[PDB]
Amino acid sequence: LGFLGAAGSTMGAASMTLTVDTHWGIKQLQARVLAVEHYLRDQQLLGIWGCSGKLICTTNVPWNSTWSNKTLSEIWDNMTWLQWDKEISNYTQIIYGLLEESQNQQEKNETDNLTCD
Amino acid sequence: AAGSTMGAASMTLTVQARNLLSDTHWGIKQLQARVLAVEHYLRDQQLLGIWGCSGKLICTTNVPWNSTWSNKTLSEIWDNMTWLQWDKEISNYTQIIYGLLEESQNQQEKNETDNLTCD
Amino acid sequence: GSTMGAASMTLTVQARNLLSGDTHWGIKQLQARVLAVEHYLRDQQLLGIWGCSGKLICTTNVPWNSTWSNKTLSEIWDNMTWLQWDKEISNYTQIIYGLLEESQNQQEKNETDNLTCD
Amino acid sequence: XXXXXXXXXXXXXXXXXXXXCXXXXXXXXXXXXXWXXXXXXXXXXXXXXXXXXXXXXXXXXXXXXXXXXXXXXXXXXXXXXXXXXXXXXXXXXXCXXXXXXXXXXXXXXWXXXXXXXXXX
Amino acid sequence: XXXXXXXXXXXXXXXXXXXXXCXXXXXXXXXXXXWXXXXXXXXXXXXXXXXXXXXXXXXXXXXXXXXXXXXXXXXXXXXXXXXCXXXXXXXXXFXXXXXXXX
Amino acid sequence: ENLWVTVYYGVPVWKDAETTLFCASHNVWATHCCVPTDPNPQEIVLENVTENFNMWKNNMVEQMHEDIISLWDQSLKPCVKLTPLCVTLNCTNATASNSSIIEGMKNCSFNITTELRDKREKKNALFYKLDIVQLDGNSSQYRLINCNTSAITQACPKVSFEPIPIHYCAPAGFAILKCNNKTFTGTGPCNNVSTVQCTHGIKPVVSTQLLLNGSLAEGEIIIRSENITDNGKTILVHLNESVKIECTRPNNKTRTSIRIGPGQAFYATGQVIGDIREAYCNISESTWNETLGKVVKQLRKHFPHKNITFQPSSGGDLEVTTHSFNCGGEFFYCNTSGLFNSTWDSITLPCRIKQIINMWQEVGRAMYAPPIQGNITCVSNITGLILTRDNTETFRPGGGDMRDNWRSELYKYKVVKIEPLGVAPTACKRRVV
Amino acid sequence: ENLWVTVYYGVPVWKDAETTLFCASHNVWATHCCVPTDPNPQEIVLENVTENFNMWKNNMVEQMHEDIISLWDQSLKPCVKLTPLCVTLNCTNATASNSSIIEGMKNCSFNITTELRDKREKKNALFYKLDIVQLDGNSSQYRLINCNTSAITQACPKVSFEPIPIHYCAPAGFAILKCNNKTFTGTGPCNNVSTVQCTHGIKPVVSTQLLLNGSLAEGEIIIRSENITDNGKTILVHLNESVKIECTRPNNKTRTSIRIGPGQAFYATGQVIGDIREAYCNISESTWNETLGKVVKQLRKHFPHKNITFQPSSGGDLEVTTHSFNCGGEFFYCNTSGLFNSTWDSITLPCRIKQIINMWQEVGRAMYAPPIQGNITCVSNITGLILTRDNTETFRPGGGDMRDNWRSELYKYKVVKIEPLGVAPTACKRRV
Amino acid sequence: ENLWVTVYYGVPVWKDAETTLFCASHNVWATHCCVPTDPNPQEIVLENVTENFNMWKNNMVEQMHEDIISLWDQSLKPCVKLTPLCVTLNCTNATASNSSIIEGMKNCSFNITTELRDKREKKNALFYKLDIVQLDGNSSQYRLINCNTSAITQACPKVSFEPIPIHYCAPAGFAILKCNNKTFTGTGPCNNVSTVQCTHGIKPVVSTQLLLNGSLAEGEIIIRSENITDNGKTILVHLNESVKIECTRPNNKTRTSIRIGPGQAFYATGQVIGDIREAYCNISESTWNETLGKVVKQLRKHFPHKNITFQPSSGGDLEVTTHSFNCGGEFFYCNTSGLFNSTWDSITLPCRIKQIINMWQEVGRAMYAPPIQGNITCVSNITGLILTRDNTETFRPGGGDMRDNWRSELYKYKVVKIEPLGVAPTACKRRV
Ligand SMILES: *[C@@H]1O[C@H](CO)[C@@H](O[C@@H]2O[C@H](CO)[C@@H](O[C@@H]3O[C@H](CO)[C@@H](O)[C@H](O)[C@H]3NC(C)=O)[C@H](O)[C@H]2NC(C)=O)[C@H](O)[C@H]1NC(C)=O
Ligand SMILES: *[C@@H]1O[C@H](CO)[C@@H](O[C@@H]2O[C@H](CO)[C@@H](O[C@@H]3O[C@H](CO)[C@@H](O)[C@H](O)[C@H]3NC(C)=O)[C@H](O)[C@H]2NC(C)=O)[C@H](O)[C@H]1NC(C)=O
Ligand SMILES: *[C@@H]1O[C@H](CO)[C@@H](O)[C@H](O)[C@H]1NC(C)=O
Ligand SMILES: *[C@@H]1O[C@H](CO)[C@@H](O)[C@H](O)[C@H]1NC(C)=O
Ligand SMILES: *[C@@H]1O[C@H](CO)[C@@H](O)[C@H](O)[C@H]1NC(C)=O
Ligand SMILES: *[C@@H]1O[C@H](CO)[C@@H](O)[C@H](O)[C@H]1NC(C)=O
Ligand SMILES: *[C@@H]1O[C@H](CO)[C@@H](O)[C@H](O)[C@H]1NC(C)=O
Ligand SMILES: *[C@@H]1O[C@H](CO)[C@@H](O)[C@H](O)[C@H]1NC(C)=O
Repeated sequence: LGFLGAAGSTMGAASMTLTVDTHWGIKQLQARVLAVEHYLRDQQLLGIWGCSGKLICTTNVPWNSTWSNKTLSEIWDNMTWLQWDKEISNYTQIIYGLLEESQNQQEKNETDNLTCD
Repeated sequence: AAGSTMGAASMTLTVQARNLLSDTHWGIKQLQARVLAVEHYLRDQQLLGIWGCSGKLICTTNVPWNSTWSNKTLSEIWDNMTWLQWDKEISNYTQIIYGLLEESQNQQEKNETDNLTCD
Repeated sequence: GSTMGAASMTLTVQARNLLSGDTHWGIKQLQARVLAVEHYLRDQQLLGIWGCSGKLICTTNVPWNSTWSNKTLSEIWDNMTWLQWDKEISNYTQIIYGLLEESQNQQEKNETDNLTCD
Repeated sequence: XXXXXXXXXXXXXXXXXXXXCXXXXXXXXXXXXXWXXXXXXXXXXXXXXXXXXXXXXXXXXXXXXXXXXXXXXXXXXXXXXXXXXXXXXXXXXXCXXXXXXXXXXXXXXWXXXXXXXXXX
Repeated sequence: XXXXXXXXXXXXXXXXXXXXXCXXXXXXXXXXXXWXXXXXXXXXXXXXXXXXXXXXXXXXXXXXXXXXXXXXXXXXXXXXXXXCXXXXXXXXXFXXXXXXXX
Repeated sequence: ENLWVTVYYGVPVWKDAETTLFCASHNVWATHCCVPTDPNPQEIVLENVTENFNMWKNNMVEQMHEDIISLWDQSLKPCVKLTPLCVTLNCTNATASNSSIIEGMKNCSFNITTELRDKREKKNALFYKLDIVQLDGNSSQYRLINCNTSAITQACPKVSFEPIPIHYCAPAGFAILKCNNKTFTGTGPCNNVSTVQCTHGIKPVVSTQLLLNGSLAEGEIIIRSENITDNGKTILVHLNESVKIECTRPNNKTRTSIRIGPGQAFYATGQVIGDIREAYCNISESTWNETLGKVVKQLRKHFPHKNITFQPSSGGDLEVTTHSFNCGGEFFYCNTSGLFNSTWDSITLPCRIKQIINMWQEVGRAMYAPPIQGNITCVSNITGLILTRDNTETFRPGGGDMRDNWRSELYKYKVVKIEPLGVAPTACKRRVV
Repeated sequence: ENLWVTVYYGVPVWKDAETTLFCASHNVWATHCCVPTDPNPQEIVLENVTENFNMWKNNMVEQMHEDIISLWDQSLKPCVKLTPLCVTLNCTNATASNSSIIEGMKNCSFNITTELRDKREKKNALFYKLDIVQLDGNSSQYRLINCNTSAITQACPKVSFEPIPIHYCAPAGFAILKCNNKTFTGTGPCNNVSTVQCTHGIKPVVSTQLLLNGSLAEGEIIIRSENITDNGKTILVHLNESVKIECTRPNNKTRTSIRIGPGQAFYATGQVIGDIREAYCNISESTWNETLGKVVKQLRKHFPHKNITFQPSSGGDLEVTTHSFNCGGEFFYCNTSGLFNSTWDSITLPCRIKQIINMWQEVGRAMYAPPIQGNITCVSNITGLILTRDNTETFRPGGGDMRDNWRSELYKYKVVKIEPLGVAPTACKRRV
Repeated sequence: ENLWVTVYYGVPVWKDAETTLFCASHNVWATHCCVPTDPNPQEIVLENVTENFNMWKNNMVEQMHEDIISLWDQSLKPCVKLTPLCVTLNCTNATASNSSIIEGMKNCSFNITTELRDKREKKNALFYKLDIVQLDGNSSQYRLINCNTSAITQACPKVSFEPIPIHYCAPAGFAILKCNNKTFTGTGPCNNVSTVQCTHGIKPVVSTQLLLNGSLAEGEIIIRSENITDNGKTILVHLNESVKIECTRPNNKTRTSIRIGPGQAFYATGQVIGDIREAYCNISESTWNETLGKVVKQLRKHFPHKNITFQPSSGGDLEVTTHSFNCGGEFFYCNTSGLFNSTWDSITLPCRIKQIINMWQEVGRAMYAPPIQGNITCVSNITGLILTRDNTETFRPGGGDMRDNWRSELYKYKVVKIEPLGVAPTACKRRV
């Protein structure tokens, strides 16, 4: 499979493909700048969550049954990633906020004056 | 967060980071604003990289603190002072500390480079 | 280059200098600034895919091929300059980079297949 | 949407031979791949399968030792090397799309097929 | 079972024919039985998605071990082998034979 | 507990999005779309996906439209203005050997400023009737048709406006999805979708009533409309076979040159030597009848009544009443009433020629097409028709705003943003040492 | 103590800065400031933060100033030039509603080029005296006042300049601090500060003496100056109650036109039907006196000896001696001497009208305001006054170079740059 | 096993590159090159580094040329066009002092449109005959020569083009290598190379046959050519000692003012009084002869048969037959034949003045140089010569296409791109 080749696959199967002229001058600069901003925005966010460099991040935030009450045997085998994104389109920013809080709490705990590393 | 105290405000470091990223006359003014925001972001990230901190919010290092910079106990500055006040108390010095952080990391990189400890 | 092919102990100066230390004029200046950023990022992206994020030097799992030099370590280190070396192996740069990418992909396939949990 | 078996490699009984197949107009990866063959005057039956979406494989007991199966997904191609041809091995081997990228395999489509001699 | 295929159920006089007969433990085991057909000297085409699905030329059905494919009367175009097969623990069950005429 | 959050990056998810595509491929487009294309582009089949397309709401059409307009103006901007060429013109009947022959042209003379601002010279040139108007009464005093609304810029006779294939390419972070369903009608779900980075090469051909030099339909003739039963919508007919239209101007045009300023030369027609036919097009009659009959057969699937007829266009100017095209650099306005007059070896369409061209509906600008020396011939492929519709069902060779001309090629493409980051639950908690 | 440096990123601190701000919103303002606002703007209170604000050094004013001037030039640029009108005009007394009794207008005839370059036509228009300068003594020959310095541009009656609130927004990496002290005087620390991304929306209203349609003070009347003692300073009086003012021209004007080129046309004034008093403005009685009552009461806190005198502007160009404003596209110049004339149901001021406008502070970039057909009435709120000062004290309805009108609302806002890095000691050293 | 790939970042290597350099420091040069330079740039000397330089292919020269043409043109945009002056001129012999004795000057009358578009006036102007072409046979009527090809823009009265030192600076990621070999000939390996951020300050001086106000050679006189053997190439002679050249126009010029539009005027020459010589230059005789003899001694190293002669420029227009330069606001053209005439106390070089300048040989553009009032003297330093060679070798003066005038300063600089990544074999394999 190539780019987006796994789009019609189940979420589980798809986990294996994660590794895959003045006005003109203004338009070209806008395109270049946005490409950079999109790149940096994803990196900043993975950085904040404390897992930059990884395609799969294991975190310490519990999954809320509110976000989804489906089990793993349904989510990973009976859904695609597009469907999943729709299911949890709501609460995505909550999950992201919790991940940010968790990482910051972890880094703070690690520098504690009594029990550092 | 700016109204709190150091060490309490340390619990808000992420919200202060995520807000740093995003007619030819107007088009240039806006492109300049976007480019400048990117330059500043990258400058801070590169500098953290150089000091040996990299993609972390909080990093300890190998540079000691002394009275020259500020003769305070941890109990006085943490939780009894605002980051803004701290920035004023240790205004100046910043460029010295930054220089020391780089030198310390250069030595750390050199120690690993010289030891040649590998598979 | 500025000296022998010996590793230099000062690498951070070269790196920090990359980030910056009449309508058409304004466009040309933006193009220059944007390109400096793009060049900076392309080197960082390339290092990242080799598992070198955050490092100024990396030991890797790709063996050196004799067809890339036909020389031993003593014939290169402290014998040649960095410019001479760069010229000698200019036909293998893409090959080496491709192999480094593949090695890292195998390392990342591992770990993924063997994640450590609590 | 299209496939073709490579011409079969004719061989003497108990001799080695190898099959190959080309895929077209498909991802040739999401779907599983399969082989089946019809003996003279007989219906076809499965000989082997390859989990083309993966590196896994399976084989009919009849050819468990005699034939291989693999999916060269990178090349939009598949193969089935074989050895020790049964004298009664002159069957027309067809390529098939087993589908089931997510679930529920069936032979969705067949290639024209080719038979190797099993005598010479 | 080799689908317990009838040797020549699909073999019939012009304009009418019997459903092709099939029976297997594999068909009983899962609803994964399906029909395929081939002209003489030709690769098969799916005839049905399942014994009970996409039976567009003629109807088809299953009853645990039993299965059948209705004939499209006995159109000359219907004169193709009517093989039955079903998913198994590994590979699939296949009809030994399925003669046809129209 | 169980079910912990895990983050995945590189996830095959996308959302509808609008971005700026870049253009890649003496020619105006060759100069502008300087960016090369991928010599070996890939197409990725997305197995088991369905996507929703809508060609009538496809912003790629709008974006290409705006880029074409900007290029057109950029190209003409650094050229000679004909602003000083606007004086009363003293006009008489144009002639050809032995008589008062050129029924479509006038012999116009005028007093125009020369090298010095205190002197004028009397100059004369041939002009087309379609581009000139009378000032009053029944006098011989005339004005150029647009020198009351906007300035006319002379196109630089060195610039080529010949359409070349153009590929539109997505920027990083974006991809273009393409619909590969042979019977897709322009809207709704498509069950055979692939991903590409660049579109196929589309020639930015300008035309009105007939669509020229496009792609042919993979399947049978497809009738496409936003709402086919709505008389307010345009119907595009996409043919699966071309017609082949040959068209010419059987005359040798001879140029003169008038200096109208300090380095500004106005090109004008001096004399015309040739047959007394201004222009005409050759369409095979049998081909046309077969083609039209096939179109009707398909229209009858939406309008299953034996009451279909084709009539000539309703009144308007020669943007909507004629078949307009650029052939050899010349501007033709052809009468198609002989093609669209029916009820359900060749036919000649008489054609007229203009030099002052108000291309597009914005009257704020106008172009003067300099005369082209010698004679012009070309062959084009009719790949589709534009029809409008309104007891019986009357179709006419009506037309749109030239977005339709591009929609007919861009209909199978959609732009989406890639969103590689996302989350899901897993039975694994981060291990912190 | 055995302390070590710890590096922090995302530290909530800032430094003062000047940056490029962007706007959020046929109208020129809407066309340029095309960016939508936040439907639900946020505001964060920064408890225990003290910040020094200084409106007289606030560069947000300078950015607003430059963007407004730039927008006007861009808006007017793609329009009709009036260069062809710099011809001798034959000007005689214009007919009023009855006979030739209308003052301020002249009926001017002239020879102007038609769309065709080889023809001239005799055309005429009425003009205001304020836009016309005599060519010689004892003569009917006149020229437009601009032809002495520059060609001018007609404003196209396609584009509206009607002010709408403009929200100025900081870019990523920046924030706008806002002062929430109801009695803030413009130069001291604010002990109640909040952070916003965009300002509240300031209407770019232009005037010379009385500030119209602004926000009223939350508290009592505030007298703001950089230095109250210094006479060479603008004094801004920010009222806590508005004074209603109504302005009108009860005369139906005829808008007609002269073609000057290929799609180029000049809008001329034809016969006008109605009164001959021209324009005037109504300021309520025992409203103005009360308002001034309150203002003086506050001035007395700086000038305790009283003896406060209000005089008319001392002199200078019409643009600085009168109250100028844009009324529906028409430019009014109102006297005001009836207001600023006192030592310690309505009053009306006569107003004059001009069509050739020297905008901002520069002659040579002048605009021609086309006539507006029919009659006009404007209603507006007086929200502040601009005073200048000279054994008594004299105040004048003086004014500044536009900056002072904008530095009337942009006093509560400051732009700061976020500085995410810093260090502090902790008890833990880094370890391998 | 041994021999593993190691990745390095910050490796001190570079590649030749073509990039955009930036310029750093009422004057156009100063206005545009607003960016300040480092007062203390360093020269980082590269021990044992050899670099191949090539003056003749140096992209920095092209960049300097483009910046100059672009700036020059941009500076003339917001000023009066003299198009209205392209009318028939009625010319006679100009007078000064003792009547019609001024060779080269004409007294021309013409009908010019005045401030009002409906009026014409007869005006006089004093012109150089070099800028005027006779019309309609051998008659009294004349034309300004630019009107035949293009409109002429008047040089802006308030804009100075006086050369100031200009430094070219590398963008981040780039560096400039400088050749420090005192005898370097412009091409080939330089064995003493330092790296800098900016070039030295080079003035954008414009001249033809003689190069003025450059830096002198560190070593002995250097003859630089792309190919010394090839007669089709320019030979630059870089002197190690300067020659003083004093150029003067001992005449008191006065100007008039003819308004040609709403805020525009021509600034025609009015009258001339003084020593009617129309300019000349003073060059010391012994200095020149010794200087030239030293140049010949060096030419003899390429031309060992010792048979060398110098002849005057062979032909073409004044831009190639004379020495041209801009002295204050006037454009001088000097004969130079008094210098380049020999085989192997002062010399006065007659000069002429022009006002219509085909600057940079654009053709489609021209600039009008307003007269400068009063009397003028300029003293310049001759730092190099431009020669073209064609038994006896004949050398004639003659300039290039302007690029040659900047090669003489930029010859020692090269731009390279920094490339921090690379690999090398090591003994180590990566740990798990
Ligand atoms: C879904 O869309 C796909 C495109 O993304 C279609 O795939 C195309 O099918 C064509 C056959 O139907 C292929 O043509 C053949 O290509 C091979 C080489 O790949 C040549 O040797 C063959 O000669 C040629 N066939 C002919 C008649 O010449 C296309 O190459 C192939 N395109 C891609 C990208 O693979 C699917 O067919 C389409 N499916 C459905 C159901 O519509
Ligand atoms: C420091 O500045 C703060 C603003 O940045 C002031 O906080 C504001 O106080 C207002 C009351 O005086 C609040 O208004 C009320 O808001 C609620 C919803 O939050 C509405 O239901 C009420 O109807 C409304 N009250 C009225 C009379 O309309 C503002 O919402 C509140 N603003 C914010 C951002 O919280 C502080 O009061 C000020 N401190 C001092 C000492 O003045
Ligand atoms: C301000 O100080 C009070 C104590 O005086 C404290 O309770 C409050 O939390 C502080 N505000 C912030 C933002 O920390
Ligand atoms: C131009 O004038 C000439 C005069 O001989 C005449 O023969 C020619 O027909 C005229 N042409 C036009 C276009 O008026
Ligand atoms: C030229 O002037 C008007 C401008 O709108 C144009 O519509 C018209 O056709 C021309 N004049 C006439 C009335 O012929
Ligand atoms: C101006 O003069 C013209 C002359 O024809 C006359 O018709 C017009 O009514 C006059 N207008 C006024 C206001 O006097
Ligand atoms: C040009 O001729 C006029 C004639 O009136 C005379 O006054 C003027 O002085 C002359 N100027 C020159 C420079 O000869
Ligand atoms: C020439 O001009 C200068 C300008 O300073 C003036 O001082 C001098 O007197 C003038 N000479 C004559 C002869 O007028």
